Amino acid sequence: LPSLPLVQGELVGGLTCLTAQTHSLLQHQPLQLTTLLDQYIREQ
Amino acid sequence: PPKIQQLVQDIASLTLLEISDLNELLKKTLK
Amino acid sequence: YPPKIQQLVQDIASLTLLEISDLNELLKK
Amino acid sequence: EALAGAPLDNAPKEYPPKIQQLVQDIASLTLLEISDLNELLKKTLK
Amino acid sequence: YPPKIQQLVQDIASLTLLEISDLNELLKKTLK
Amino acid sequence: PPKIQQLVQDIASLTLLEISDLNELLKKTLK
Amino acid sequence: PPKIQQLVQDIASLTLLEISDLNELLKKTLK
Amino acid sequence: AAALARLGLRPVKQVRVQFCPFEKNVESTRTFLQTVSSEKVRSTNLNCSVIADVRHDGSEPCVDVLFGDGHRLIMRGAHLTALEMLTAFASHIRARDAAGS
Repeated sequence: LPSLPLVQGELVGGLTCLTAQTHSLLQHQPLQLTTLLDQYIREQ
Repeated sequence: PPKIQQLVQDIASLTLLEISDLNELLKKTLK
Repeated sequence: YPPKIQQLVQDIASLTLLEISDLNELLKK
Repeated sequence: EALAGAPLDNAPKEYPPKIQQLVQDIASLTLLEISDLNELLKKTLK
Repeated sequence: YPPKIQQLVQDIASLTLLEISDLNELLKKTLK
Repeated sequence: PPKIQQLVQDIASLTLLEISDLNELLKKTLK
Repeated sequence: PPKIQQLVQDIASLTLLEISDLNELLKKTLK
Repeated sequence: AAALARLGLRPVKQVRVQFCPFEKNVESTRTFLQTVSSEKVRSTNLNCSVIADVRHDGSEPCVDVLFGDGHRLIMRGAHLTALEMLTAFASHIRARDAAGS
């Protein structure tokens, strides 16, 4: 088992994961648009 | 607000079988 | 996400700037 | 008043009664209420 | 701040080992 | 802006079969 | 579809100096 | 320990002493482990070894012995006294020792 402090750190990460769930679904639009803008410069 | 407050009442009421599929379901559809 | 809750997320998207800021706080973390 | 018996290695994991009871209560609470609770917990750690 | 939200802080904040990890482990399965 | 607003409303309303055409162009036509 | 074709034509017509404003919104306003 | 120490684990190769300490009927096997694990008994043949594993599955205690020419011997402690296991075990290895030489 890892040290006790380490397990406590995982709990802090879990809180962020809960919010990330809803954000991840919304995060799909920005990610798609960003990738496209870079590809155009590469083709040029 | 009058919108996010109701967002909660749905999740807590969802059955376990529902919730599991939802994360895969919407991600697979809106991506 | 069932339709009932998909609608709620759609409503959150079409929100006022002040309420969007409240939503942003959750998104920021 | 007496310590519980050790579970068999093959037997599935057994969880204390108190832990199981707490899990049910968290689901009932709203995310907004949970969010307010989460903030206080983080301060205690640091 | 409310009384019910205070109670949950007492239980989770301080416990023995092999206890805090078990409580969180069940929650992860329920969320997933 | 007005141009961005129109695009958002369109994607959500598009049908499965029709969205596939969008996905095809970006991954194949532009690659 | 009719909507998608309109978007492609708009980007190519915009000038280099003006396109900077459109990109700024996505990277800062929506983030 | 003394008795077996005089004989020595010469023709043996390995031993196995699986027991669940929580189970009540493991007293005989643990007593058997003490004798075989004895330095005097073991030292005789540094090459020879012993397995005294431990589990908590509820299996009845068992002792399995590995030899060379002699076939493996398995003894269940649950219904065997430590002395009978030791004396019967010593008799078996003695016969195997005669067969080897």
